[PDB]
Amino acid sequence: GFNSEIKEKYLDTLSEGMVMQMRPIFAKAEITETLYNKDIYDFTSMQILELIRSFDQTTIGSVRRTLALLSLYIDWAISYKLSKGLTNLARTISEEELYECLGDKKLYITYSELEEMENQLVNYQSKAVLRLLFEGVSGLAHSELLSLTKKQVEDAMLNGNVLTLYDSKHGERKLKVSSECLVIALNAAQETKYKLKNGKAKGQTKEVFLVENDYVVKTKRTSNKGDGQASKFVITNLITDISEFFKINFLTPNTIVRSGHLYRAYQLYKEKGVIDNSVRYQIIDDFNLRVKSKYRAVYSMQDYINEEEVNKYYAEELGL
Repeated sequence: GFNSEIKEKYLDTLSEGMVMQMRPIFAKAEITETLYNKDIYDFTSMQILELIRSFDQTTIGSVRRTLALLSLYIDWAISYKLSKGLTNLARTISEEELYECLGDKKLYITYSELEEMENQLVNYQSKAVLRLLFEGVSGLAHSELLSLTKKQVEDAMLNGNVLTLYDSKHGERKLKVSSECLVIALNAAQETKYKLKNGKAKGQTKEVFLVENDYVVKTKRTSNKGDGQASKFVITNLITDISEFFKINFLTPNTIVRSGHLYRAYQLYKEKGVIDNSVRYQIIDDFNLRVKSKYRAVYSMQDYINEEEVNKYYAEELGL
């Protein structure tokens, strides 16, 4: 592409599979290279992030793989003193910064993405809102999530992981969830402090107090609301703080819930080869969704529960 001779020299050293991986990267990089009028090996770290973002990739995994290949090319270029500077600025990049490169095609998250994010989050309030929304504990006005108590979590733990949720408008509803979900919620329901900027605060105050109660989602004491149930704005703010840590713009209660549905669809698509209305029926049943007419909802789901989307996000898991 840009710097044809050098590129092809490096491609000669590769193993064809690697060459098939690199040809598209160099192709899509040509234009950023010609704009900056330099090769990738002289790019700065932020310029490398801008490049990878310009690839518009939908998973943190594909982003990690892309960065790795670029780092290999850069090591190569350093060894031959082609690079102006002699350090691999692609190696100085941190785990959160990669989420900047996730492009804007992305709307939904994969289960592996969820676990990685959770791992990077110091507060159990954050982990909990993410996980519980993923597994379907959202209600109308998030009533099922905001009324959730430690006792409900414990009972579920002693009940084959079946939560009895309370939506204020529609009433009671049962939901089987994972043990990870329940342990995370158990910790969240006992958390007394919340670390600002995901534990990377610069100023004098690093944490703030939460209210004293038995609810999983807890208001902050300063907010002047009661020591009882939290409002929907607490969930909005928790997700905002997460999005700011990872510098991403697609997270919404809706998209998280639907990511859960999509992951279930991926599993069933592996098991049974194709997604159809039986798969969608099964999803309605597993997440025990409130529907007036089953069939109306089955076809209403086709917009996001389909093969195009499952493949789009779960390709590598599919081995495609």
